[PDB]
Formats: sequence, structure tokens, C-alpha cells
Amino acid sequence: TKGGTVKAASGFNAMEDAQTLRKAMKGLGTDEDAIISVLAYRNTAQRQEIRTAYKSTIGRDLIDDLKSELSGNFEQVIVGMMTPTVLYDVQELRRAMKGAGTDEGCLIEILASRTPEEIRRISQTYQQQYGRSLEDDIRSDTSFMFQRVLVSLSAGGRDEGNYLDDALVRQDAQDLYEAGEKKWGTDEVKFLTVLCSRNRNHLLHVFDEYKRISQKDIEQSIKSETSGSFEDALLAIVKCMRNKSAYFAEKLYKSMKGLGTDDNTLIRVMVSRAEIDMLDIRAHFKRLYGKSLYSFIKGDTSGDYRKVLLVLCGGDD
Ligand SMILES: [Ca+2]
Ligand SMILES: [Ca+2]
Ligand SMILES: [Ca+2]
Repeated sequence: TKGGTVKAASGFNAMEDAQTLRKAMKGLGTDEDAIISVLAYRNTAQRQEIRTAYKSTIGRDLIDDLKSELSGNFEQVIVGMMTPTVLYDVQELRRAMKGAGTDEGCLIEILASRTPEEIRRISQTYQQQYGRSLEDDIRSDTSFMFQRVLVSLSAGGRDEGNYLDDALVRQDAQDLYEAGEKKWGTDEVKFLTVLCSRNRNHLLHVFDEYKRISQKDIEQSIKSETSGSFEDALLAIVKCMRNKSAYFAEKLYKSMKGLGTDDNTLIRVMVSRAEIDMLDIRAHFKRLYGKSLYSFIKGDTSGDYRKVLLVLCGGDD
């Protein structure tokens, strides 16, 4: 509703930007501020035009140069910014699954918050890039009910449109209420089938009906009736169906509120949402947490890494 912080620049001159960036890198050292002052003030599409212009104006490769000159978390953010939107998601999913470990939080976040149409583009691109099925990789990297949720989301087969079947909304709400009072454990299949199959309008109506019949929010019941990564995935679906901006505020809060910082999450959220809904994220952050997002980033990061994240945030003093 308020939208993003990062917008398409006016007066955009790709060749001039190419020259600014080369000047920033050429010779010993780097002018990191100059890099920020260009890249954080162009949108992702414009940054692709810079890449093209850099080859033809400078006779070099921009990403290669950035990678050579920069390091650490600042390099990660800048290279992130330079990556086409779909490919960035693809590469984040790959990173989350590569090796014996898994970044489960990353999988949840992307697969719960992207639309089916976005998931299909991601899935296609992952297949083309790696010659691997996204669904098959997810299936390998996760287990049990958590796997069922993530495989379903990755398959991108949720009902679409906004058709409202009042009788089915009622039935679903009742079914979820009963699934929670089954004698020998929650019926987790009912939860995951409703939450993974139904269209958004329908689910928003189920959530309201569930509260009407149970006097409890569906999130409260999820928290008391499920556990583990499976719980976390179901909560992510619900939160994303209600208000994805709020979900991402929560993701940012959790990435910073502890001792230390979940940089991978902070970076991905800030890069991936700066053009979509960062102003809404900021608003919801302030409501939930009574502090500005800006102040959290300022307090938990430093250096050029801080600088660029604060430009992505927008604001604020
Ligand atoms: Ca240099
Ligand atoms: Ca793995
Ligand atoms: Ca911290």
C-alpha cells in the first residue's frame, strides 16, 4: 500500500554510471561510498542496464570487478542487488540446500511469501540453471510433514483466483477445529491440506470463521497443536496470507534482536523487498516493535554494509 523505498532513477545514464563505478574501483583501494551512491539509487532492472553498459563503455565485467574489489557482507549485499530478481531467489534457494546442511528458514521464507506465479518462474529458472528439479531438491533436504508443506508450495499448485465458496469455508474451519481436538494428536494433514491448497480469499475467510467458532486465532491453535519446522511453515503461510509486509518485519526483527545478527536473512530480506514493500515493512515494524527498522539496522551493523542497508531501508536522520 505504501510500496518500496528503491525506485527507478530519473536522469539515469548507464554509461555515466559505468564510468562512476570504474573510477570507484580502478587503482589500489575502492570508493565504496561511490558504489552505494550509484547502485542503491537505481532499481534492479536499471542495474542490469549498467552491467551491459559497463561491458561496452569500460571493456570489463561489472560483477567480476565488484567481486574482486569488495568483501564480506558488503560484497554480499552489492552482488545481491546486482542479481536479477528471479535469479536471486533461485540462487538463495540453491544456497539453502547445497551441501549436507539445509537453511530451513530461507526455504520457508521464499516458498511461503512468493505467489504461485512467482514460484513457477523460480522453479523454471532453477531447472534451467542447475539441471535439477526444485521440488526434488526440497524433498531431499527436508522430511516428514515439513517436507510435505514445502514440496507443495514449491509445486506452485495452490488454487488461484478469489472464488468464495461459503459452504467450503465453513467446512474447512470446522475441519481445522476438529483436527485440533482429535484424541491421539492433531490431524496435521488437514492443516497442511487446507493451508496449502486453498486460494487466499478463501483462507482469509477460513481464518475469520475459525475464530468465530473456536474463539481462538488460527495462529494460536497452530502454536499449541504443532511444533518444529512444520509449525514454522504453517505460521509463515498464515502470516503471508494476512500481510506479507508484517511477516517480513518479523523476519527482520528476528534476524537482529539476538546476540549477533543473522546476516543471510537480513541481507536477503532487505535486497528482495526494497523495491516491493519496504515502506510497509517499516510501518509494520514500528507498530510491532515500537522502534524504527532503521535504528535496528543502525544498531546491529557497521561500515559500508550498514551504509548500503540503510539506503535500502530508507530514512531516517
Ligand atoms: Ca581497486
Ligand atoms: Ca542439503
Ligand atoms: Ca543483534
